[PDB]
Amino acid sequence: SGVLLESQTKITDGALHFDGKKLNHNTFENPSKSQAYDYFFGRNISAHGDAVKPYKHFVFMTWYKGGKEERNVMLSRFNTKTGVVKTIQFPHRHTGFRGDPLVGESHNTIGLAVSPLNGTIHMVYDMHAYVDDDETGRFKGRFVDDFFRYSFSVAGAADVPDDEFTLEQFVKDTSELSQGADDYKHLTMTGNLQDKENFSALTYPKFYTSDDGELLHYMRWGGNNNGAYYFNKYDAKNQKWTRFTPFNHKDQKTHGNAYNWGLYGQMKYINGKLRVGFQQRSANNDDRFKYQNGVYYAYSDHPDGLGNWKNVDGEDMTWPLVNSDEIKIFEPGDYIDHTAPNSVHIVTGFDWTVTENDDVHFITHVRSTDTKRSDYKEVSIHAFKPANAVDFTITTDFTGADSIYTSGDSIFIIGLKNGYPFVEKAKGGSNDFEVVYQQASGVKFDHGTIHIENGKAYYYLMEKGAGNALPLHLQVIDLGV
Ligand SMILES: [Ca+2]
Ligand SMILES: [Ca+2]
Repeated sequence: SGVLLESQTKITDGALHFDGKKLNHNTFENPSKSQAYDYFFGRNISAHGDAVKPYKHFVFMTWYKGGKEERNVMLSRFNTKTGVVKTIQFPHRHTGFRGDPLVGESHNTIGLAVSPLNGTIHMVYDMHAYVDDDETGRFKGRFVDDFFRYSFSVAGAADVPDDEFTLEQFVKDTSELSQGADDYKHLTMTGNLQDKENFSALTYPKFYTSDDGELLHYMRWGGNNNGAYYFNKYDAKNQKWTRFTPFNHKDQKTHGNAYNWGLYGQMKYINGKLRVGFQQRSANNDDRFKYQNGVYYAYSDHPDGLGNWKNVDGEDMTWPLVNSDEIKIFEPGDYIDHTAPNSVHIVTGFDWTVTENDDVHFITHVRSTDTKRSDYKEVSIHAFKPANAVDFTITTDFTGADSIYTSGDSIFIIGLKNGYPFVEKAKGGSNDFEVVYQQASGVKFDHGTIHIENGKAYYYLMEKGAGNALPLHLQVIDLGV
């Protein structure tokens, strides 16, 4: 298969991880003050999200400093030629669920990008739909002037010698809203506070690099059954970003739709175009879908995504989008025979990709909402349209996965099995997966996050262990393509 482990490097002994108990609506205001670190959603916050990016012979990695009492934003640069790892500790510390640092908040990843055009570094972090509000608000005024958190460096910072890779490469907030001399968090990416409302209430920072070396970024507004993707672009010449522009309208019921809907999926820049693939969550609570339904896909012929959107058949899409029917590919709910209200459960197991040969691939998963019914049904689905085919092949002869990747002529499933990375590989446009790599010895891992580039998988991993300060490792896996 050609798949092999090319390197494994320890990046730190102590990154943040939530080792306490899971809280809920009833218990989150009384978190543990002892050594263990309670959390509200999941345990993962380091080596999680868009936190690993190669750049020339470097790999940059973000993480939160471990120890429940530490939690600083960290940036590490790994020189793959010399083996040196140099780390910058930022003043901002994870602020936790709704701003209480005693409750870990796994949405609040540290997204990362490096511009190949001027060597600037960009980080957006510790965000979950925050806004300006006051003591009576959901956030109790804890994010005033600080609801969007962006740090960035001067030009060329990515390439400085190790001795010079320091917090001094990054630009302080010196605006009228600066919180002090250690404030490295900018409220907008445009450099203009007049835009701050355009940066309000966002979650999930994710960066891409265009084929021309331009950085793209998108985030999600809202969530649940009323959400939207917003994207913007980096102007390297002026060292600032554009305002966010929507893929779809929020509040769709006020823009001409029968219902509001949310989006569960990803925008991705693939094959030289901004594209999107998702399952919707309609606000309709009377149809058969308790949560998500459908598979949806579109791509833009505009270099920055500003219009000229099309569905998989090349038909023009209303933009910003209002009615998801325009770009629907198929209905995974059709693969289970329940029809009563809320009887069909679709949440986990969705992802999509497009290969360099233009094969289109979706994976998803569907089960009965009622796990106790005697006619319980559960299926994983692989839908793919080979490069030259007219229609999608849709099959349940598939074991399911949380992600799908592509490089060269192949698609990949990459994850952990019993704590060890594995790789499954298939030809693009096919369902012929085979396990081609499986680590079998060494320290085991709790979780990780993957970036594909250069025909390699950069697998940024947290080692298994007790406590809330655990080691991080970078594995570089050659995918044999
Ligand atoms: Ca600030
Ligand atoms: Ca529904």
